[PDB]
Amino acid sequence: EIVMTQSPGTLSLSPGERATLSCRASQSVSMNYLAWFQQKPGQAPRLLIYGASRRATGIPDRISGSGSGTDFTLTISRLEPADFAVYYCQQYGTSPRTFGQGAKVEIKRTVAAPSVFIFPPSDEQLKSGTASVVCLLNNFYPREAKVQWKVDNALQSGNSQESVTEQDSKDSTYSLSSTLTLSKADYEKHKVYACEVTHQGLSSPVTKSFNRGEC
Amino acid sequence: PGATLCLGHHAVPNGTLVKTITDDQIEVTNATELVQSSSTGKICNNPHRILDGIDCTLIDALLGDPHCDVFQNETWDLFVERSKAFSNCYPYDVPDYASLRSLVAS
Amino acid sequence: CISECITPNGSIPNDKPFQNVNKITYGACPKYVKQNTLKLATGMRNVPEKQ
Amino acid sequence: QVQLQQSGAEVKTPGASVKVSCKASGYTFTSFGVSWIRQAPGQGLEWIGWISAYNGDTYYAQKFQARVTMTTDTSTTTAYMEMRSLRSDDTAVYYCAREPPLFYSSWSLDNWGQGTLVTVSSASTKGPSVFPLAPSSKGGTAALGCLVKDYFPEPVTVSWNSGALTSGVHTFPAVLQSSGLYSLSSVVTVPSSSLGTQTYICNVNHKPSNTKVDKRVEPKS
Amino acid sequence: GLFGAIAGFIENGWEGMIDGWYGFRHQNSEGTGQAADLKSTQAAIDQINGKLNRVIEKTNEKFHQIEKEFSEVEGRIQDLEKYVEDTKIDLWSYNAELLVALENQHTIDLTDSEMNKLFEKTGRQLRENAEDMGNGCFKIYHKCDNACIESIRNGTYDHDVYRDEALNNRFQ
Amino acid sequence: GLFGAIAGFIENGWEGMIDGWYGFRHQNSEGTGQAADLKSTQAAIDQINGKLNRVIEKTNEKFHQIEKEFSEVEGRIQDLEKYVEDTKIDLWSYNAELLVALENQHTIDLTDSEMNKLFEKTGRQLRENAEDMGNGCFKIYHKCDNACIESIRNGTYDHDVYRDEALNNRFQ
Amino acid sequence: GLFGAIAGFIENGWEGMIDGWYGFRHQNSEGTGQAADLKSTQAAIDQINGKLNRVIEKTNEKFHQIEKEFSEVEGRIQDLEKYVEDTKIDLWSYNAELLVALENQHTIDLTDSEMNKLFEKTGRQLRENAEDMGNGCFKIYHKCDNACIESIRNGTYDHDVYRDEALNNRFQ
Ligand SMILES: *[C@@H]1O[C@H](CO)[C@@H](O[C@@H]2O[C@H](CO)[C@@H](O[C@@H]3O[C@H](CO[C@H]4O[C@H](CO)[C@@H](O)[C@H](O)[C@@H]4O)[C@@H](O)[C@H](O)[C@@H]3O)[C@H](O)[C@H]2NC(C)=O)[C@H](O)[C@H]1NC(C)=O
Ligand SMILES: *[C@@H]1O[C@H](CO[C@@H]2O[C@@H](C)[C@@H](O)[C@@H](O)[C@@H]2O)[C@@H](O[C@@H]2O[C@H](CO)[C@@H](O[C@@H]3O[C@H](CO)[C@@H](O)[C@H](O)[C@@H]3O)[C@H](O)[C@H]2NC(C)=O)[C@H](O)[C@H]1NC(C)=O
Ligand SMILES: *[C@@H]1O[C@H](CO)[C@@H](O[C@@H]2O[C@H](CO)[C@@H](O)[C@H](O)[C@H]2NC(C)=O)[C@H](O)[C@H]1NC(C)=O
Repeated sequence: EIVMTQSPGTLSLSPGERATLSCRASQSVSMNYLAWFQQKPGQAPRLLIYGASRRATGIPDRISGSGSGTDFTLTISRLEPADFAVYYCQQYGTSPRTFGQGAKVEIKRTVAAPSVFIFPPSDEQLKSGTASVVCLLNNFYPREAKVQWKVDNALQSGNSQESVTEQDSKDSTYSLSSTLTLSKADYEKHKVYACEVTHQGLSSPVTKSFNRGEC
Repeated sequence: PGATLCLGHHAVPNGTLVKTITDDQIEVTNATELVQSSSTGKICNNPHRILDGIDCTLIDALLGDPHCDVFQNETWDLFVERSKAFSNCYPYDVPDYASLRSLVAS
Repeated sequence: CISECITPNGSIPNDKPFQNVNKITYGACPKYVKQNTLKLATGMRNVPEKQ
Repeated sequence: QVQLQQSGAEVKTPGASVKVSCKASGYTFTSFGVSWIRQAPGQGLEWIGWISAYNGDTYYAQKFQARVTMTTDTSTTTAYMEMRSLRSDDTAVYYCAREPPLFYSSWSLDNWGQGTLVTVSSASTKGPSVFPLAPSSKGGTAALGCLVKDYFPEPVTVSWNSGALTSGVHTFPAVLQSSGLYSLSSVVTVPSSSLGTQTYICNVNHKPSNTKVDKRVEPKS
Repeated sequence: GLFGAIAGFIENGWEGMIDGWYGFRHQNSEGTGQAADLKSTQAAIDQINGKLNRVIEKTNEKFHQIEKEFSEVEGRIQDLEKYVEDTKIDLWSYNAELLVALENQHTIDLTDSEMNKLFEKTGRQLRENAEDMGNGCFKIYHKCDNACIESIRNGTYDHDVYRDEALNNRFQ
Repeated sequence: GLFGAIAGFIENGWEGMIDGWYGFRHQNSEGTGQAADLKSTQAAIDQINGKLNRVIEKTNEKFHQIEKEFSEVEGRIQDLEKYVEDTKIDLWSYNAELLVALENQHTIDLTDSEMNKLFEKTGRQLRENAEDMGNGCFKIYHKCDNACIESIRNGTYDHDVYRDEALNNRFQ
Repeated sequence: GLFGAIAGFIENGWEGMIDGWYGFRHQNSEGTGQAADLKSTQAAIDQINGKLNRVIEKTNEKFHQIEKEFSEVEGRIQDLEKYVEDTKIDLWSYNAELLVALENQHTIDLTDSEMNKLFEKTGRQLRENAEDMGNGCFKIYHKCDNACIESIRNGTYDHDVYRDEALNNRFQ
């Protein structure tokens, strides 16, 4: 089957600049039937371009497709806040129809450091046998951040999951939550709990901690 | 074996009815209206200079009726004369009123 | 607001060639006609799919 | 307005079946085809297949050839997609999109349904437990929140002060734990000063489990 | 129409062709497909646009106007004012009605024409390797894969290549 | 005409066809005959009627009229009355003349068209079993009795049945 | 055009045909040549002349005229005189613009038509001894010397004479 390859997977650009997205196909796309779709979070894809250069109705002149054969490009001439979204290409030339994976355009911003907070487990939750420690990184940029957990200064692995928000409407920042999960036993077994955040906007790594059973 | 190549045109679910030489009502895919049938209901104050004459008739503002005094040295592209208008000054009459009003309004 | 064509009913847009609003006008204004609708066909004859 | 209306979210255990519906309106239904496309959470688009509401033709991706059958019903102007022998990786959002009436045509997927989420899990329904994330400052700006843990299936609603609190709030996407239950945290940033005066209540609503819960957050010294 | 193609020997329209005014549907060994034809679609569109602009251009009437409404009955002069305005309005109404009619008849005939031209063009390309079925479809008497179909749609189709196969298939 | 069928490649009209506008004359083993074709005759008639009604509909002018005749010379106002009426009359005369011309040219072209369409239709039906003689007559290369002729006139003619006989007769 | 012959399937015009509007270029064993076709050239010319005369005939306006210029401002009556004249002038300007447009569109379509008719006529004459190349040229499948070419140009060409040679050349 035909292999659609989009690059690069993420673009950071500022509104008013021009975005250029690449789609290469493992082999020649028959008829140059290649479409571009746009998907915002939570919504369904929209058809942007078909036939590789042709705009689906209700679409601006600023969004335009180009290219042929193996090599295709989607261009956006003036970026408006509604254009920041994920873009997919697909080749409908043959069966099976195939999509590239997820080129995402996002808002370039002044680097901004995360505000870090650390929350101990609720006693109520301890009642039920499990301890959850939460580390919150608030309103930063860019999205890349490293959250490392330390228990009695032991670097943890495998016991924490993390979730990230979507670039904020107003300040164009991200937030992130790391959650460490323990059996009550293992929890009360140690004392110092710490969360060490490395980010592009911190001259050096910030650590936020507590000691279990303190005030 | 062989193959079949078929020529065709497009269509829409609900078309529009138009008039032709030979048909009073016939359905095409799309049409546009050539008669402006509607108004916003209000007179736009650009580009033309619109002088709202309020309770004054242009002749009253000509003559200097007191409550019309706001109009001295006024200019206009379109002078809008209202129905609520009236004269509070010494009563008068203007032979060929229409034409005086006309040449002044001009 | 901005409208080049003024009638006593208020302003009307002059994009169209004809207007049914008022025979009294001021400014560049469509020619006044008695008809309230005239449709100009911008597409071919519509022949819906049989089924 | 060329609308494609898709059926409700489904929850199925492995081995089961699912049949999803798409009700088309605003165009002549037998003049087009319909194509089914799925997207797993935080993943790309995968084309399942195509069917002509016109001549009844059918094209399936080799992958789904076996487990999937597509149908259409002309009197209801409705397209259906049935998947059999479900595994858990079949969990995704399923979209139904309008396509040309013939396969090797020249345009593609011009109108999209809202999509319907099919969740394949052996986990039985459960409501969320809600614990506080309590603020403490080392006279500044402080953070607090709610940990909504161990529920199923998605979604969950979360609000603050019954909607009265918005600015500064972040509700993170759910994460799916090993147990098979989801969890997520909601978080607010507020002035430390208002900490001692104003009350903070988080309202969590889990529709599928028929659960509505309200918790509050205080430091406790 | 005048050329009897649209609502003519062409049975009906394809509502599922959203990418053009005119096009080809095909059937061959590989399957069946539907593709628009840009050149003719644009021919028709360009004509209709030109027409439209010709109609909505610089049509605005600008000069000083007489009094078109009167409060009190007068006599001669006003009777005349009214008469002038009524005459004017009637003439303009007539002009409008006629314009719309001629224009529309023409628009229909012209689109019909485009369809028919695209058809005659296709046939002439196919030369002796196909027959005109009469519904606006050609029977192609040789095996034609997708590449070949495209070659007909894009004008580069070389009939001499398939002539022998086709003739052999037609005449025995 | 525009299509060059009537007073075109069709030599002349048949005054002895009193039952229609268009038709077929045939010659075969059984004899010769002349029959009208209702579908096209009615196509043309319907169009021309529609046209006629469009022209004679709601064309009456109704509003209060000024004085159009004068006994004694006066001056300005009357000179103006006369001028208005003369202008009106000239514009309307022009409208009438033009209308009649456009309309008539069209009527002729449209009838021509109908003839030509009926002809192309017949040919397309005959497929490969006949040749176009150039005068508006087809040579049918197989034996065609009255039933068969009728089958062509009524649209149900199946060419595949006579194809072999006809081809055999054309090419040797 | 409407028939898509001129600026149609006919690639371009021949500036070196100074002796006619339409014609034939030929290539045969003897050489190549270019000759006008009088009948159709005159058809078109006669039509366009008729049209021209219809347009420039008896178009002059003759009746007593009001005062169309004024030195001093007056009032009602003059405002009315001006209004009448402006209305008149606008209506006539419109009539002129429309006339020219309709007329011209028609002239173009009609000439296109003549070309196409001459073409269809030629083809029908050639019968089965030639094929339509699609650019407005016929391939003649038998040896045709200058006399024969002329026989096609002057309408006396007898296809039955060359039928065997031609068919033999086309189908093997
Ligand atoms: C069926 O009918 C519709 C009208 O009833 C057609 O819509 C029109 O299509 C034409 C040709 O494409 C457009 O003309 C273009 O105008 C743009 C810019 O125009 C500006 O104003 C329009 C109208 O309000 C607005 O839509 C634009 O955004 C602009 O603000 C030019 O840049 C182009 O060069 C071109 O001339 C008309 O604008 C458009 N009208 C409307 C109301 O949309 C429709 O296309 C018809 N359907 C088909 C497929 O034939
Ligand atoms: C009109 O039609 C023909 C065929 O069209 C084509 O088939 C379709 C299904 C699509 O897949 C089209 O992309 C494909 O072109 C066109 O002729 C084609 O031209 C292209 C580009 O020059 C050829 O590509 C070449 O392929 C060879 C090997 O096959 C390579 O070595 C070359 O590097 C080169 O890329 C293509 O082969 C050729 N198709 C065939 C089968 O002959 C034509 O270009 C098209 N349009 C016009 C207006 O010319
Ligand atoms: C614009 O205003 C005029 C009146 O100022 C409207 O014309 C009147 O319409 C009513 C209802 O049809 C009639 O009874 C009157 O006799 C009309 N008056 C005159 C003098 O014609 C007209 O309808 C308005 N146009 C729009 C569209 O708002």
